[PDB]
Amino acid sequence: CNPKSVLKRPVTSEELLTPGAPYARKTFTIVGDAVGWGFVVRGSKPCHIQAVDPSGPAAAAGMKVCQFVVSVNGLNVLHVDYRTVNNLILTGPRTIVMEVMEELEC
Amino acid sequence: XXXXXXXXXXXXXXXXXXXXXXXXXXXXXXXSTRFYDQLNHHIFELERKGGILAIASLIGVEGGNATRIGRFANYLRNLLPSNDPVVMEMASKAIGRLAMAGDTFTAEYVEFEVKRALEWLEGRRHAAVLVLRELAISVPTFFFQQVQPFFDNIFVAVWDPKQAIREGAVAALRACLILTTQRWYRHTFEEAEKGFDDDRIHGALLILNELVRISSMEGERLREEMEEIMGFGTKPRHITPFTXXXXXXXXXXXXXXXXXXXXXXXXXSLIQMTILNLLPRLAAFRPTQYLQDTMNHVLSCVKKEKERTAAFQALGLLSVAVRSEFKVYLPRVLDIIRAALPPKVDATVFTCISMLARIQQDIKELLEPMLAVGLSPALTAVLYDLSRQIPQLKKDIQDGLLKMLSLVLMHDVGSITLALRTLGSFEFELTQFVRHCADHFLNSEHKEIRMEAARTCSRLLTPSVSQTAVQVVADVLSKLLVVGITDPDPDIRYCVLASLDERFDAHLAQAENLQALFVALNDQVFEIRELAICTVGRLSSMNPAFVMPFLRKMLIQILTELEHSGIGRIKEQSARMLGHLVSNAPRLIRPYMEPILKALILKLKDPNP
Repeated sequence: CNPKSVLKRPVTSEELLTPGAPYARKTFTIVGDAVGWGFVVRGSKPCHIQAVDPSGPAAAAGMKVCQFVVSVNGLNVLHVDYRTVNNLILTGPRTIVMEVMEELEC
Repeated sequence: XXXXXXXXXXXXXXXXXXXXXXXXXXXXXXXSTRFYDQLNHHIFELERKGGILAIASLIGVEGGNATRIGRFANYLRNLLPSNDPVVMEMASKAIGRLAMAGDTFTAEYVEFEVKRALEWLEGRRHAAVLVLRELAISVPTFFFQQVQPFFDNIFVAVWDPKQAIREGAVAALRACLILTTQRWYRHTFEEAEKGFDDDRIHGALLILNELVRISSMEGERLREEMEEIMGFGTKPRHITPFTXXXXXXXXXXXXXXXXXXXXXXXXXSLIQMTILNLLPRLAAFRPTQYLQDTMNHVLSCVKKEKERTAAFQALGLLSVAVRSEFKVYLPRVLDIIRAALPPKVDATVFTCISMLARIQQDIKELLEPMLAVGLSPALTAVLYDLSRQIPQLKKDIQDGLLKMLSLVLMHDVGSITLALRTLGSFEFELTQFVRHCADHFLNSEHKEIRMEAARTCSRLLTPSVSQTAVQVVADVLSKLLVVGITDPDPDIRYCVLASLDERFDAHLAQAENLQALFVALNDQVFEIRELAICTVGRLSSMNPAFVMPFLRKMLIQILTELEHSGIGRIKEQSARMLGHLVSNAPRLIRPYMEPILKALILKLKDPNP
């Protein structure tokens, strides 16, 4: 019971890949901060966003909790582990280019 | 410094004049007090531009003081009642700089100007407006002290038939509503709609935009960035060197703007100026009937002149806001762009092609007239951000763009400077060009060309196995070292020395290059000397056999200049220099720490800050 899971959607693999229908893609560019970006991604295959700091810069520029990401700073990370993406975001520049699936209330 | 500085003070009141005031501010950095008050009064009474340059510059640097505030307050209070144009705006900026000094008299001085500003609400009315606008930016607290008089007097004075008031008073109402939103709105909309019901047209639209623009910055953030057009994982050095009604009435603000999108088609350039800025940001909140009233005024102004500059900017915001429905108006918008470019103003055309995609494969064909326009900072910033947002053919962008660079860098002065900025601004994919550029900077008497061409070559050597390539880099870096040692202009020496980054330490560590660097340790400029010992100290691990004997001689000299020279500056410079040695060459200095520490303790027990 040690891990925590807040994502209602069980799996989105191939559900996202299909064009149109449930979601509309959006690209979010987040600038680095002295206190950090303040977001966590804990999706195995789809790498869904686990939590977002409400007072952080990400929450100011949208970035709601119920989202999925497929590409970071240009590189497409649709099918990798969340920790591997966590390595990429830390090793990348201060400003991060992020694509959010942003399901439309479905 | 009384009469000799009065000779340049009279030459400042009579390009060089702005530099004479900049040198006065620089003279205030090093700096009797009575003579400066008399010299400021001498320039005041005579001319008024140099007097404001004398007052404001000294107050900022020398520091606000009770004596200085009590005297110069009377001078500033005299200028405002009656003054010439241009001089008035300079005197109002000198108020803002005084009000941001952070003194005890600031509470009295600011509230003295604000109370008199409310009395007025034409060199009297516009002066009070510039005072309230700058105080709203600089001082939010005391600007909020009088909010109820603020709105009531201003909504009367704004709608008078004047242009200078309408330009400034809306920026004051803008500065006020930003402070009000972060912390009235009913009294604003009431007086605005009363005023709207042809001078009383273009003012209401700015007020209506206040509810739309502040509630949604998303519209402004795109326009604000186009108008202008490190790493977290780095390891620190082991030795630390010393250091509501705005959204509910949003569409309503547009509903009163939609009627003001076709009513004032062609009245009286001034009214059209306010319409063409606001319409895209109002539509960006809620886009077609609103657009149709926008499109009638905006599209007609693009063909016309004196507005074409703002016309594409409004259309560029409109292109991002209206995504799908804009495809109907593709033949209308694209025909003006295809006609506007051949004449070469068009700096906006490229910015909006970036904002138009912000897409189709047609844009690939649209590049060949776009590039034929000419080298501009907007075009190359766009094409860089074009490959950022839509990297469908990043290679084809770089393929065509390099063909442009080849034509440019094969064959006046300020363009080649910007052409080097072009070559050096954004990423690219250059051997012959750089070996030919090694001739140009040597054979150019232009200071700015040499200073920029240096930035270029050091940047284009970032890929740093073929022996010939190494020998070429060695040749280029040898030419740079020669320029960095022998060039008279220390600015060029400053750029070159700064350009010798971590990347080049493999090349600088060569024996021949290190013998040049040693000569550089006897440079006229101490700061370059400082930076050189840092580079040499950093290389003392790579080639200690050469570097450590040479730093030992330098160490003795540093301690000699410290102990035996009886001069503050030289001793001060020597300590600073020994600082850079300790940090950059710690191995050398550890065995000799006890001598150094005794010398430093003796300096601590000496009887300049």
